[PDB]
Amino acid sequence: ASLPHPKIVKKHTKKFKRHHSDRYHRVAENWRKQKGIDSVVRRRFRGNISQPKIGYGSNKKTKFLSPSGHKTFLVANVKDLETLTMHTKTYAAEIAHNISAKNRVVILARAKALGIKVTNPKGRLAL
Amino acid sequence: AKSKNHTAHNQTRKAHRNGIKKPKTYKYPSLKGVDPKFRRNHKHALHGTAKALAAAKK
Amino acid sequence: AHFKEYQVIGRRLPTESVPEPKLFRMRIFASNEVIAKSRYWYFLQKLHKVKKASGEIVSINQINEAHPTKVKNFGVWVRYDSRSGTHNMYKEIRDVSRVAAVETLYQDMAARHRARFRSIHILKVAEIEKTADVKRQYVKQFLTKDLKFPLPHRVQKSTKTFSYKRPSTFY
Amino acid sequence: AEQVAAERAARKAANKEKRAIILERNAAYQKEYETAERNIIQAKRDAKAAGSYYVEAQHKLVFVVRIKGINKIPPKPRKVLQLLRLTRINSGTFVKVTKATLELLKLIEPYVAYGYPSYSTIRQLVYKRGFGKINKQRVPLSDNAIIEANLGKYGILSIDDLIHEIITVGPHFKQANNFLWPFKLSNPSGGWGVPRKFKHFIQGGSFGNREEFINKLVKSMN
Amino acid sequence: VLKKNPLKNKQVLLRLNPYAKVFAAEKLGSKKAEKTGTKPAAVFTETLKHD
Amino acid sequence: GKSHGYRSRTRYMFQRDFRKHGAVHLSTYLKVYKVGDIVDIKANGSIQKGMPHKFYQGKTGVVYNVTKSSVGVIINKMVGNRYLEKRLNLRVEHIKHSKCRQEFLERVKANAAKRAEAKAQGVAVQLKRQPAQPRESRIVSTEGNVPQTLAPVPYETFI
Amino acid sequence: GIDHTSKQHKRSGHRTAPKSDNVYLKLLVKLYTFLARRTDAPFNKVVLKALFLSKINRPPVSVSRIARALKQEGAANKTVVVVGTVTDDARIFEFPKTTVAALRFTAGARAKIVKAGGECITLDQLAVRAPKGQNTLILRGPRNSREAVRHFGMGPHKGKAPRILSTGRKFERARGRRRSKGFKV
RNA sequence: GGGUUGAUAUGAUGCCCUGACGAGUAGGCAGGCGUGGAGGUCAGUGACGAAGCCUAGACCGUAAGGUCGGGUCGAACGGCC
RNA sequence: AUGAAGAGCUUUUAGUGGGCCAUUUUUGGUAAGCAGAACUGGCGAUGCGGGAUGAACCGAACGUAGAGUUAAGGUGCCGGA
Ligand SMILES: [Mg+2]
Ligand SMILES: [Mg+2]
Ligand SMILES: [Mg+2]
Ligand SMILES: [Mg+2]
Ligand SMILES: [Mg+2]
Ligand SMILES: [Mg+2]
Ligand SMILES: [Mg+2]
Ligand SMILES: [Mg+2]
Ligand SMILES: [Mg+2]
Ligand SMILES: [Mg+2]
Ligand SMILES: [Mg+2]
Ligand SMILES: [Mg+2]
Ligand SMILES: [Mg+2]
Ligand SMILES: [Mg+2]
Ligand SMILES: [Mg+2]
Ligand SMILES: [Mg+2]
Ligand SMILES: [Mg+2]
Ligand SMILES: [Mg+2]
Ligand SMILES: [Mg+2]
Ligand SMILES: [Mg+2]
Repeated sequence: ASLPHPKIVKKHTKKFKRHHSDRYHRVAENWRKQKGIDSVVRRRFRGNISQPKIGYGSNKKTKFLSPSGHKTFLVANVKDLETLTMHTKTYAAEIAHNISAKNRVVILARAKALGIKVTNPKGRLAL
Repeated sequence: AKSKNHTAHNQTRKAHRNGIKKPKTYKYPSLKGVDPKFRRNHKHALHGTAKALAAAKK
Repeated sequence: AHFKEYQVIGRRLPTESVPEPKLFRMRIFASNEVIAKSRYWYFLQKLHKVKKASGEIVSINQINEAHPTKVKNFGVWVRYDSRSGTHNMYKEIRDVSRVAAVETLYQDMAARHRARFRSIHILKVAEIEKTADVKRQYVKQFLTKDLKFPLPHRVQKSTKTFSYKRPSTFY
Repeated sequence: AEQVAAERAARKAANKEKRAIILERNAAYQKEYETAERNIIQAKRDAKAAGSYYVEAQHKLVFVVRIKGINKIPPKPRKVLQLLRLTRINSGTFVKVTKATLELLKLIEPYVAYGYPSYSTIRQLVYKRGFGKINKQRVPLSDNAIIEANLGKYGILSIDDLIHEIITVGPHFKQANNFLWPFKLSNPSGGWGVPRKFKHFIQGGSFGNREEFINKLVKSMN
Repeated sequence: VLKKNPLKNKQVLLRLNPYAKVFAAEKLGSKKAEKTGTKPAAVFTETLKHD
Repeated sequence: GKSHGYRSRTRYMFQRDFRKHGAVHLSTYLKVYKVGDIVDIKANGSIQKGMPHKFYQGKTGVVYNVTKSSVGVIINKMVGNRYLEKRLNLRVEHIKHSKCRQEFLERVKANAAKRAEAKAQGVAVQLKRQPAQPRESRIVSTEGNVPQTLAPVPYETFI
Repeated sequence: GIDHTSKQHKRSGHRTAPKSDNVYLKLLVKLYTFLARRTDAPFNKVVLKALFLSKINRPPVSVSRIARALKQEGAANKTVVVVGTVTDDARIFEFPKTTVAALRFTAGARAKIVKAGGECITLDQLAVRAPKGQNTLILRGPRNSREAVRHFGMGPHKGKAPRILSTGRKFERARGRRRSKGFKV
């Protein structure tokens, strides 16, 4: 159902991890640039981690697209969902985390009626 | 504790970054330092010349 | 490289004081015409008041051997700069062409005297047309009647790295 | 305003005339080149017959290639390379031979390889790596309309007339060669021939005047 | 959108040059020369063969 | 101690000449300098009045003023990253006309003459100078000029 | 690599898209960039560039300046264009019947120009009356008349208004300003 | 550096075309991410489970970070200007 | 002659004001990986291939990737040839 798109290319599927997030627990994995005068990572010696830069950017045709080819749009109710009535081949709905189980039923029913794809049609389902 | 006294190292690179431009040349340069005995006459001569052209194409 | 012989003819540039200058000539052993013309001026600067800016080249021509299959005996007169000073040499080379003789001479000088192309000058190469004018025994040795000699201890080169029999040096 | 037939046909007719003109001009240029070669050949022959020597005309055109990278260049060579538009390794430019340019070349000799190009390599360069400076942009030529629009002032209509203004160094060589973007050449496909580049071609290297051996190198690089 | 190289792609070759059609028709890349009966003088040959 | 005075390092520069000491010939004083004239500066050491600083030796400038015994010259002086204009009041013994301007103006009037001469028939003067071109083809004869073969000479001491 | 002759990735150094967030000015820009794109007239480009300018590069233009400009020859029946504001000037006692196009008019300027029989015009009505700049006369105001320019280039022997809050005797009128006290500059 | 307001549809800071370029400490500038609180709005989420916490489970983004699922929990909390 | 990559102009402000190395010129000193100057180029601020190893030497300067060709240096094995 998705709109035709090219092969999706990423150029770096590996998460850029902070230097020594593997060595110290106080050092979190969220990327920080090394600003040190003698940093091997800042100086880009062979054999060190890679630094994020703009050349790794994704093609503007395939940016923000999930592997299904849809752009994700968060919804909390049927009125927010109905904005994607005429955009089913481009945008897929994601029900927000804080939505209740009984309202997820309504959102999923209306999305099935309108032909809208839902990325998480299994949250808070009992059986 | 001695130190380095003087070197002209890097000064040509620095100057030529935005450098050795000629200052510039204008038409009608300054009459500054020119002889006052000449300036005093040039004033009157220019006055008369302006008057003459005015009365000419009046 | 592999050498060639070039006839290079040069001429001080004409003037009103003296047109038609005297058209000097040289034989140059060189791998190409650019090096031939460089060496022409190198030597003509040593002999006469002229340089590439005040002179010109009227013709450069390749000289091929008239008899490339007759086995000649050559004598070569060499000037070479050593590390201490400068020396002269006479060497006898038995070969089939002037260019081959000069190649062999440059190699023998590089080998026995560590002299380089920049250090070597060729004064002249002359075919010894009469035997018994040869004076070097290492050439005179191959000028003997019905000469014949073997090549002992032959080594056959193997395409593989494993041989399944011991080889032989017979010949 | 149907205009899809009448004006289209008029444009096609106007193009037919330009192509006829180009065809006849190119035939003339071929007849000129072949005669210019044959006549100097026969002049050498006749001087040999008469016991004289034929001193061929010194060349009016060289092709210069940058052989050295951009690091560690003194200022005078750096400026001369910028003025010849050789801003990267293996960039090439045609140069008119004059006393004003030979000294430039003597200054930049350890950084370039230059010599005397042939019609074949000039033509191959302009046809494979042929780029024009149109409004400060590097436009592939790919058609004679660009050349007619940007050099039609100077009698030039075709890539062939351009090649002619280059090789038969004409009144408008400056404008043609400036229109031509610096040739962006690859490294030689067979190699440089020597083990070591930064000696003179005479001393076993690669830089300097390799008078007529530059065609081989350039064809390997193009 | 793409630089097609002449010296291959005869179509682009002919787009740039219409003379390329008759160049091949006449085989001007393999033109034969008129034979000549010129012989050098003796001074040239003896100077060349001189020592 | 150090020493940077007005006439420091002028020993050989403000030297007079060999066999040209004494007074100066009268052509220096009979020459005529108008405003706009280009003049080279070469200090005479025998006239201590009106001297230039050693910096302006061998410098060429333009006249901006004329007085009883002196001449006002403008010079361009490199000071760091720029040029500043400098006004000297120099006696004429340290001053001579530059011959470059005379040789340019002769060419000016010659080009004007050529243009007026060849406009009567329209033949495209092409008045611009050009560099020394490459030399054209020619033929060299061996008539009485047979090639003289040469060879490298051996090594001798010559002492 | 490249041996670069110029500085890479350098902005032009010229303003586009005026940084004023005024929507009416943005609309004037939308109109005049279209006209500059399609009319082949230099007037449109001049006006478009002028609409980008800052306040100090858009000085006010006095009606007396406009009167001078119309006292030129062949300029009496012209349309005066001021990319900026027009201010009043009581130092004139007559004003002609011209029409004046400007962004803003002061109340006094508008009243003077109207009382003289003229009309005050906007740059959008100027666009329909004169899309290529027919019979126009662009006036710019004085830029170096500002106070800040007095201090630009302060140094010895320039004569360039030192930066000073309180003026009077004993405020920068001593050593460095008179030979009796050391030196004079 | 240029093209493109034409009516009908969505964004003129938009879309599009063309060419070139891309190292960087100190330092400068720009565009963005995230936190506590304030005004406005989504008649936003929420005891049918908010926030927080854990999760070699998933997705988006060059990254800052954002989103989802599962577990735990119990009362509040977010998106946009 | 060649080239111009836009030319010219102004305002304001940051950091810096310990330097060091190589070729060549040169001063003191027996000399110094010493001290001090001149010109350029570099390190500092710079990773990459090579020099086994190295701030500076050779080569070459860096967005992310693919293919090809090469520089310097190399092709017995370690090691691609
Ligand atoms: Mg950690
Ligand atoms: Mg560091
Ligand atoms: Mg210091
Ligand atoms: Mg190969
Ligand atoms: Mg090599
Ligand atoms: Mg393309
Ligand atoms: Mg003297
Ligand atoms: Mg690059
Ligand atoms: Mg733009
Ligand atoms: Mg920083
Ligand atoms: Mg919860
Ligand atoms: Mg964990
Ligand atoms: Mg409770
Ligand atoms: Mg400062
Ligand atoms: Mg300071
Ligand atoms: Mg530091
Ligand atoms: Mg480096
Ligand atoms: Mg070197
Ligand atoms: Mg590879
Ligand atoms: Mg191997």
